[PDB]
Amino acid sequence: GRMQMKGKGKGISGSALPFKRRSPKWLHMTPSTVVDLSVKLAKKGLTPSQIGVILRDQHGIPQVRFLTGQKILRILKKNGCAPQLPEDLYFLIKKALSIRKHLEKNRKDKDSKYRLILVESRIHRLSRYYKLNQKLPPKWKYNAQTASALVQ
Amino acid sequence: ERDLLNPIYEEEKQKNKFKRLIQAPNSYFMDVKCAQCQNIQMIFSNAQSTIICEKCSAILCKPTGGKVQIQAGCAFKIKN
Amino acid sequence: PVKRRNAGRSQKNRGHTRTVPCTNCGRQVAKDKAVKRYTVRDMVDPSSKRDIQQKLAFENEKQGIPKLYVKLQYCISCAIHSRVVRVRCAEDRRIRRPPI
Amino acid sequence: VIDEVDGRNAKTSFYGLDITRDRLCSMIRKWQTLIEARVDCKTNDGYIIRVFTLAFTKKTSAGKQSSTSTCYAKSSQVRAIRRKINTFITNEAAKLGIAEFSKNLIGEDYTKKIEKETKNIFPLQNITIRKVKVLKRPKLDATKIAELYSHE
RNA sequence: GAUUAAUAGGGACAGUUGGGGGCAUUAGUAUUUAAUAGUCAGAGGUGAAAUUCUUGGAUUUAUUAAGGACUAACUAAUGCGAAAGCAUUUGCCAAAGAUGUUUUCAUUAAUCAAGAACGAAAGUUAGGGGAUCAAAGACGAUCAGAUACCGUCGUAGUCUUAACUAUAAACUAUACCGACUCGGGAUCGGCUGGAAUAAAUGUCCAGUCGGCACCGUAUGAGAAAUCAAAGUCUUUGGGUUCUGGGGGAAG
Ligand SMILES: [Mg+2]
Ligand SMILES: [Mg+2]
Ligand SMILES: [Mg+2]
Ligand SMILES: [Mg+2]
Ligand SMILES: [Mg+2]
Ligand SMILES: [Mg+2]
Ligand SMILES: [Mg+2]
Ligand SMILES: [Mg+2]
Ligand SMILES: [Mg+2]
Ligand SMILES: [Mg+2]
Ligand SMILES: [Mg+2]
Ligand SMILES: [Mg+2]
Ligand SMILES: [Mg+2]
Ligand SMILES: [Zn+2]
Ligand SMILES: [Zn+2]
Repeated sequence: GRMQMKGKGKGISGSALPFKRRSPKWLHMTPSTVVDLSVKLAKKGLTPSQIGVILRDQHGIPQVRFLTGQKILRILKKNGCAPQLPEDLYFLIKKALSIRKHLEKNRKDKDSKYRLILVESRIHRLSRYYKLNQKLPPKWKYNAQTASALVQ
Repeated sequence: ERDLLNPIYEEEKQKNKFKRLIQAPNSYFMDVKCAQCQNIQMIFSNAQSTIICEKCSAILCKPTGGKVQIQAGCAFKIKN
Repeated sequence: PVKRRNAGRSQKNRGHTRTVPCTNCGRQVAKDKAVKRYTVRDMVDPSSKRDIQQKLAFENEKQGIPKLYVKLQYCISCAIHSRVVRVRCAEDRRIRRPPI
Repeated sequence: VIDEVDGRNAKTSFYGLDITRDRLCSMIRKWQTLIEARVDCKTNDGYIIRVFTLAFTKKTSAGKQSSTSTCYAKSSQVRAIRRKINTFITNEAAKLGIAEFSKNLIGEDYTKKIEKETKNIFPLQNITIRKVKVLKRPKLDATKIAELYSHE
C-alpha cells in the first residue's frame, strides 16, 4: 500500500474517528473561542495539522470540524491567515532540499541519491494534483534552484 | 452460536481498533491535577511532546509511543 | 523436482550471506549452507590422561586439563564424504533436532 | 617486564593482563549476545593503558537457553552498556595508581561494580576483563621502583 | 453555497527499531615482512615424493615495528536495503519501515511503451597501492599421454581514487496493487493491559498491528514433485505491464 514501495510496504497506521459526530459533552469551548485560538496559533506560524495537535493534546478539542463545521484549513482561509504553499507540498520540498544539501557534499552516497529521486518524484506527482485543482499557480514548477528560493 | 451483528464486547475490546464493527478508537481524554499548583488541565491519552501546567509551569506529562507518562503526584480522571 | 524446500541453506530475508572456507578442503561455502559443528574434545586419549594427571605439578587442578574448542565448518562434498552428515530417506530428510 | 636487576635477581614491573583460551571459549555460548568493551585510560602514575572488557547476556526466564530460549539484548542496549562500562573504567583509572589499578583489575571488585551499573540496561553474566595492554609506560625513578617493592 | 471522511493514498508529529547509506574516527588477532634477542639441523610439502628454503642459520621461540587486506567466535529457518548487497569502536550527515495518534489534506491512487537512477563477480581506461591468495606463466610430481586434478613459485588481478562496463542458476527459476478462503505454537519491531521479584532500556502473562518463517491440515489446486498459494478456473471476467507457442539451427 505505502506509496512507491513495491513488495512489502503494506501496513496500517492509526487514526479512527469515533461514531458520534457531535462534539463531546464535557467540552465547554465556544466554536468562536476555538477559531480564536486556532488563528492565534496560525499567526504564530503553525501548520493546520500542528494546530490540530495543539488543540487536541493541550485544549481538550478532539475534532475541530465536528465542533465548528469548518475544517482547520478552511477556517484559516476565511480568517485570512493562510499557509500560502500547502503544508503538504511544503514538507516534501523541505525534505528534497535537505537531501540536496547533504548530497552536494557526499557525492558518493548512492542511497540518498535514490531517495532523492523518489522524493522529487512524489513532489511532481503532488504538483499535478494541486495544479489541476487550482491550489497552485499554473506555471509553478519545482526545480532545484527555483524551489530553493520558493519559501523553502 | 456466533453472530456478526451482535459481536461480544470483551471480544471487540480485544480486537484491533480498525477490525471492530463500529471501528472505534482506543484513546481517552483526562483531567490532570498538577502536583504543585493544583491546576486542572485536559490531556490527550496518546499526546505528542510534553505538557506544562499553565499556572506554575511545572511538568505534567512526557511523550511516548502512544503512552503519556503522567509525572509524579499528578492525579487524573478519564473524561467521558 | 525441487529436492529441498530449504534448498540446503538456512538463509531467508536477504540477498547475500558471507562465505566460509571449509575446514577439510578450504572450499568457499555459504555460511548458511555449511555443515557446522562445534566440538569440545579433550586434547588427550583417556589412557594418556591417566599418565599426565599423575604428573601434574599443581594438585589444585580439578579437571585442570583444558578442553580443545573447535568450530568446525564443512562444505557439503566434504561433510558427506567424511560422514559428518549422511544420506537419509525422503521423510526423515526434514527432521530437525535428531541427536540422542 | 623487568625494570631492574638487583644482585642476581631480576625485579619486574607491570606489563599486561590476559586470559587462557579455555577461560574464554568456556564462556562463549550460542543464543545470547556477546558484548565487548574497549577503553583507553591514564593513571596518575603516568601510565597509559588499554582495557578490553567482555560480557554476556544473562538469561532470567528460567529455562535452558536454546534455539527456543533466545536471550539477545537489543543493539542499543549493548551500546548503552559499552558507554557505561567504559566511562566507569576511565573514572576508576584516573584516580588510582597502577599498583591500585592492577590489584583491582585482577580481582573480582570491578565485576561486581560493573554488574551493578549495567543491570538497568540489561542483566549480564560473567563480566570479565579480557585483556589489558600497556600503551605508554614511564621510566621508574629509584624511588617509585622502591615503593613498588614495598613488600610486607 | 464545502457529502463522507475509504482496515485508499500524501503529509505532520511521538517514542522507538535496524549487520540500510555517506563521511570521519578506532580497534583486533591473523597472513607476509623487518628489527632485536635465543637456539641449534633440518624445515617445507605429499599417498609417496620432488621442485623449493636452509650454517650467510632456516623452520622454531620471545619482544617490538612496517605494510596491505579482512571483521572470526557470538551468528540464528534473526535484522536492514529497491535489488545488487550490508557484521569492529565512537562521532557526524541526510534517509527509512512498523507502531502510536478523537492531527491535516481530501482521490491526491494502481500498473506502465517513452525516458531515467541503481546493478556481484570478472573485465576496460588513468593514477595509486601491493599483505594475502591467485587466471596466464615457470616448475615439480601423476600419468600411456597430462598444457589437468596434487605440490613449489608467480604476473594480471584481488584493495583504492576518478571513470567505463550492465552480465549471473541477478533464483522463491514463482510480476505488482487488491479482496476472500483452515488450525497451531514460535520469532523480530511497536503498542495495550495484567503478574512476580532483588522493582528494570530486565522477567513472565494476555491482547493486537506490521515483518521473516515454520508445523499440522484442505470435501481446495496440480501430470506429479508438491502448493495456505501454485487456492476462490468449463460453476471459465477485481486492476495492470511483461513473456511462450515442437526440437535444433541460434542468441
Ligand atoms: Mg492495506
Ligand atoms: Mg544472489
Ligand atoms: Mg523473548
Ligand atoms: Mg600492526
Ligand atoms: Mg539481530
Ligand atoms: Mg593499475
Ligand atoms: Mg612412470
Ligand atoms: Mg603462494
Ligand atoms: Mg507493559
Ligand atoms: Mg494450470
Ligand atoms: Mg486431487
Ligand atoms: Mg504446508
Ligand atoms: Mg482464465
Ligand atoms: Zn502547576
Ligand atoms: Zn570441503
